[PDB]
Amino acid sequence: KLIGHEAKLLFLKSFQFILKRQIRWLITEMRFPKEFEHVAKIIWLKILKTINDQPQEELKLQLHMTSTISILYLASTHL
RNA sequence: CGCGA
DNA sequence: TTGTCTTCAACTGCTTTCGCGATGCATGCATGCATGCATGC
Repeated sequence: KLIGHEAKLLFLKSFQFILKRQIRWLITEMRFPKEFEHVAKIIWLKILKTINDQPQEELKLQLHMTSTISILYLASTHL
């Protein structure tokens, strides 16, 4: 039934999806700027590209909820 | 062994 | 000693025409709750 060994993709897709879900709720409900999004695509882009420049079935991934919040804060603070 | 002459 | 018709008595066959109409016992999957094992971060 469920994917094997390269559900790394679905993992990063529920993760990415859940993040964008949170941004929808913070521009909408917390009256953030539209710019935040592009700031966030950049930071999560940077680290997505870094885990996909260390991507291997010998996998060492640690995307936690803490990572979501961490890139929101990270991006907010640049802004 | 139940239904019809 | 012996012949056999004598007698009672153990087996054994059928019955007016058509339509409407298996039991028990072992094996294992099923259900549910609680420990363990595998995936991921």
